[PDB]
Amino acid sequence: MKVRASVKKLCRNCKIVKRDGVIRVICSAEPKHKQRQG
Amino acid sequence: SRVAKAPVVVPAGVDVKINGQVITIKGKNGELTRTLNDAVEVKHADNTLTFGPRDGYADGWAQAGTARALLNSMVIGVTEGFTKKLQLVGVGYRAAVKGNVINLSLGFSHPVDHQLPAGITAECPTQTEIVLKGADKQVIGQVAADLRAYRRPEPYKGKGVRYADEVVRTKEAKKK
Amino acid sequence: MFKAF
Amino acid sequence: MKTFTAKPETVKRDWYVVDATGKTLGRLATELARRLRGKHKAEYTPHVDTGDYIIVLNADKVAVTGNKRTDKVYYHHTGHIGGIKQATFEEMIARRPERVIEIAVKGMLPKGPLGRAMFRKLKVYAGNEHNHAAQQPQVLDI
Amino acid sequence: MIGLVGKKVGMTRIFTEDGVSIPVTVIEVEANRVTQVKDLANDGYRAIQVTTGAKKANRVTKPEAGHFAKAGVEAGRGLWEFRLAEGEEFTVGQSISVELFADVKKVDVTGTSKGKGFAGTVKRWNFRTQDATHGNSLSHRVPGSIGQNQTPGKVFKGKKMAGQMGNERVTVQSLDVVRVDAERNLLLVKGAVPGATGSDLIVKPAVKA
RNA sequence: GCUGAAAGCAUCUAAGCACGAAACUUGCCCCGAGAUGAGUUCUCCCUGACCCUUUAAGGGUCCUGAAGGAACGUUGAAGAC
RNA sequence: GAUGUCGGCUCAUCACAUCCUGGGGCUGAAGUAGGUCCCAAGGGUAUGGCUGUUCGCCAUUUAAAGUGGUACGCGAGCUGG
RNA sequence: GUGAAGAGGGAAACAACCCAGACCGCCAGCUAAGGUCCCAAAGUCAUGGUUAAGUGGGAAACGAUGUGGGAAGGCCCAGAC
Ligand SMILES: [Mg+2]
Ligand SMILES: [Mg+2]
Ligand SMILES: [Mg+2]
Ligand SMILES: [Mg+2]
Ligand SMILES: [Mg+2]
Ligand SMILES: [Mg+2]
Ligand SMILES: [Mg+2]
Ligand SMILES: [Mg+2]
Ligand SMILES: [Mg+2]
Ligand SMILES: [Mg+2]
Ligand SMILES: [Mg+2]
Ligand SMILES: [Mg+2]
Ligand SMILES: [Mg+2]
Ligand SMILES: [Mg+2]
Ligand SMILES: [Zn+2]
Repeated sequence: MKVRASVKKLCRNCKIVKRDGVIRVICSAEPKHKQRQG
Repeated sequence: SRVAKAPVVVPAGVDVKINGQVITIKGKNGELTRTLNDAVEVKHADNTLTFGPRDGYADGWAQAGTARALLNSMVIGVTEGFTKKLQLVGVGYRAAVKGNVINLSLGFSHPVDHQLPAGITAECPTQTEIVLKGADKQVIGQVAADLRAYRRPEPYKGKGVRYADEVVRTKEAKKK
Repeated sequence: MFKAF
Repeated sequence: MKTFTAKPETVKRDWYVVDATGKTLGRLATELARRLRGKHKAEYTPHVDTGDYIIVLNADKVAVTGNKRTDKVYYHHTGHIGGIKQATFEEMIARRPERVIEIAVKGMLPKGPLGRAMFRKLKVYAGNEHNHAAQQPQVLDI
Repeated sequence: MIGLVGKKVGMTRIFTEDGVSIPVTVIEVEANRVTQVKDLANDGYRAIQVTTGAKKANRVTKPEAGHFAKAGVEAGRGLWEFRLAEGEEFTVGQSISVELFADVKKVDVTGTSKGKGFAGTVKRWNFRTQDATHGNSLSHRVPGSIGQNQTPGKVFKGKKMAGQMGNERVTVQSLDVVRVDAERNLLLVKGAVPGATGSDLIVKPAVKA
């Protein structure tokens, strides 16, 4: 997981989801995609 | 709120009781019970369970859908037992069932012993795979996760414990 | 005693 | 003529019992602080403790709005360097359910010898029963 | 589990056929007479009050002798308490001897340490001594700095300084029980224990386990 | 991570559950009721005459001197005192 | 009409932008060993040669020899190169 | 313009900001700024909305199916998404 201020869709399979008041990205195909806002 | 609109049928041989917010579903596979939140209103005025949001609650519509999904799975549970199949992959990976407790070998220096909850049952057709059967979809789902947690599937070779239908994205090891 | 330059 | 002033050796004091079950901590505290200071009495005097005795029951059942049931933090310093201690609302209820009321009320009462004396009339209990039946407190609803 | 009160008779050496020498502190544990039993319904905690030894009858105050008379016991050196877990019970006047430790591998020993009086920082806190030469002026073994100038402007609580050392309760944990001699009321424990010879001593089962 | 909607799917989360570190609260050790919110338990001691008016948690005389403590003396592996 | 400096010595205390130990996500992570990011301040966090030196270089160690604030902490505490 | 050479009330404390120029006395009243749950004088005041972050009670580029409102457009019971 790579943490950075800007979270975006890097590919089609990516999705943005809010879990605990923090925006993070979950990708089913490529775990490199997943990020957290911080 | 499409899920909430769809009613849930209670066929013959299934008994359902409503007492305020708590509901008790009974069937041939056992019994189940949970306490619904005050924001969801459930009625038993017909042969099908109907759901609606209680007035004054903003989350009622979204909350109503959860009750339909939860009760819909529960009625299935009492009629049929949810089944989870896990597969063991490895050179010397084996599983054994002593009853409420399962003994696994996963290359550890110590034995792995896991006890099941009262509402779950397990049995071993073969030492390379294990099957979990139960009435409640929640605990049975949790049991498999803990079973899978001991050795999550190995990326470069796939060895470990995995759901029977799981797909593992094998990755080739770095060359040179 | 002391100095400060 | 000179304005009337209350006499600490002639003031009349009566006992009350309050149930804290389901009451919001802050708004219950203000009423308790108002009563302990005697602001409701027509003979209120700033330099005389004219308040009444208050008994608080079910101190563990007080309610707090929002997410502060877990985000409310209580701070106190032991006096030693680095001796800063933390205690959330849940921890205080679990450990000492009675301190939540007194800490809230204590910060609402005046400061100084008179304020401490007024606090001494507050008697909080975690359970539903109290041993002060001899005082025959009246049921007071807030 | 319940312990016992003994006296530090001294220190001795125990030889073993294998050729190893075990330094053992000899502790004499006379009969321990229970003087009172503490109950939840009346006292709020479960414990037993015990006395050991004997003291001259001319110096037992009837407030103390009456306490002993209540339990039908002879006045001892002093009174000590031990907490009771769920499984143990005792009766007033019951006498407990050293065999209680016959099944105990490890024991806990507590007592008052030897009193060193007013001790300097070097002895009390292992402070490093400053230069004995090279120009040092009347500051060979003084504590030195004790603060950080204006910003704090004070000395923090708990600062290590010269003061009373020793003469305080100390507990030594996980002491092996070498031998129990119930025919002479003695307990042998490997290693040294706090206090001087003849001082009161409290022995309890090893809590550390 | 489980179940799972808002969003027919998906989703660790919004309702409801599980795991998770030398940090945190305990566990271990020491001080500790000046904790004036001054706590509890067990024993021990005292069961007389009167007198005055400002007649009240009043003052005073006689008798009495308990429990215990202190002081002094011999002293301590206790201690600057 | 006076707040005494660099460095050393002694004694420290706090911050976390963490050097070691602890828990994790990715890895162009086979393993061993690393890279990077996240959580974590509980403890621990070299002796010498040269130089007044801090620093630095060098020698040899260590799980590591952290970065800073505190009058570039500390001379009514020492030293005075 | 104010302080300097200006008190008083407000901004927690705070010469220069806001309100306002103290001849003396009063246990009278009405107001300014600013305020009315408690410390602490006055609304736990009456309506219609927004916020769930204790935002309010510090901070940007930038990021995000947070959530409320408004005006349009594409597809759509010839079956859309
Ligand atoms: Mg004030
Ligand atoms: Mg001594
Ligand atoms: Mg000199
Ligand atoms: Mg000298
Ligand atoms: Mg100060
Ligand atoms: Mg001067
Ligand atoms: Mg800890
Ligand atoms: Mg060096
Ligand atoms: Mg040389
Ligand atoms: Mg300096
Ligand atoms: Mg110097
Ligand atoms: Mg100085
Ligand atoms: Mg010189
Ligand atoms: Mg001038
Ligand atoms: Zn992606």
